[PDB]
Amino acid sequence: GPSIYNSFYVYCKGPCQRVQPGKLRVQCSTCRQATLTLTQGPSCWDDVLIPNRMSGECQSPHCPGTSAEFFFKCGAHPTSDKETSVALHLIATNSRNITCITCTDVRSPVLVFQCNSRHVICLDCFHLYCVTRLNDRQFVHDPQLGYSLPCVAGCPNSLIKELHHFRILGEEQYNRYQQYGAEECVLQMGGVLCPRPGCGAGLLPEPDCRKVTCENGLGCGFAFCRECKEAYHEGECSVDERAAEQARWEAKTTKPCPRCHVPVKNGGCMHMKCPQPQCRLEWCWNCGCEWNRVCMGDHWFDV
Amino acid sequence: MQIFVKTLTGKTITLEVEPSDTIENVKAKIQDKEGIPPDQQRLIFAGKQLEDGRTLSDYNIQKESTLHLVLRL
Ligand SMILES: [Zn+2]
Ligand SMILES: [Zn+2]
Ligand SMILES: [Zn+2]
Ligand SMILES: [Zn+2]
Ligand SMILES: [Zn+2]
Ligand SMILES: [Zn+2]
Ligand SMILES: [Zn+2]
Ligand SMILES: [Zn+2]
Repeated sequence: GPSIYNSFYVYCKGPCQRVQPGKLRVQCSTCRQATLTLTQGPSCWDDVLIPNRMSGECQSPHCPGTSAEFFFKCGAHPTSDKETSVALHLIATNSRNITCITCTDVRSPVLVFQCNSRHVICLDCFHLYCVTRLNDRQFVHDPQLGYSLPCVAGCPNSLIKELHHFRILGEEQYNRYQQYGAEECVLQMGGVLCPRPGCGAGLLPEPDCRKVTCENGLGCGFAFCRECKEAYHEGECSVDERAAEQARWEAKTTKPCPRCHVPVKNGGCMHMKCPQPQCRLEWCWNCGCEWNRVCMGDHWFDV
Repeated sequence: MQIFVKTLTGKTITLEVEPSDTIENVKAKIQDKEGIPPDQQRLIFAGKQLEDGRTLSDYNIQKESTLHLVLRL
């Protein structure tokens, strides 16, 4: 049968309201039907995230479709065809048995940062990392990305791109992150929030204007100084270094086929094809069985 | 699907959208309800000001997720 190993994790909103293992699915990007026959199965995450990146031929005669669309669903309940969960692509099963950079324990699953060393942190530590940082307003605001965090180790060029990873905050803290991000967005834009208590309504005034009226009738509505934040006046204002080494995601070769028993791996693509002509079998590298639906859904590829 | 547009006042508006809806469409939908011209609307999600020519799916904005509205004067 197909092993119950999974490589893909999503966030279920209902009813799991937590991070669960995910199912990978595919379709013709044109007909939105399950008719796309992939040229080569996905090997990296880039394949299942970057659109129109994977090519094939839609088997419907009506489609001119040549591109594959990848969606993810939960792996814990009967999922309707409509119930797509956001795939958190930094989370991976710790098959390699690496150490949370913060907590120096082998845990699974873990989040691998896109820092140059491909650092690994476990979800629990990552949680604490986000909780401290968020409330300490030490979340980065790149106007081109949004509110995010880099490598815990402070590695450069590591800012988390998929901002849905911050659902690891939990619903209360995530909702705050949504607020905190919007707040910080206005401030760093040079905009202001209402100084009046119970308002907090974000405003983007004229670039050079000290007089800001908080004003459909949806305003404060109150006028203030863009400087001292008073009623507008014509007057004057008033990580362990060692644990970072042992927490790198890169710190099996060939196996014989279950039939022709000749040694065969294509990147991370777990879909193997026996090269011998009297064999020509499709087999899973992990499960070990004949390439099937569950294997596709659980771990088409591995990290 | 349905999304919530929350102003920092706490003011929440309920909108009927689809993943294919562009931010431009979303803003027009807000104008249809509240009456705020799209020209005065600045929508933020995940702490990024959302661009008009991107769809909710592009921003991975999920069913019953929450957008933020900030006004330009
Ligand atoms: Zn679930
Ligand atoms: Zn098609
Ligand atoms: Zn940990
Ligand atoms: Zn790092
Ligand atoms: Zn106000
Ligand atoms: Zn002043
Ligand atoms: Zn064989
Ligand atoms: Zn398998």
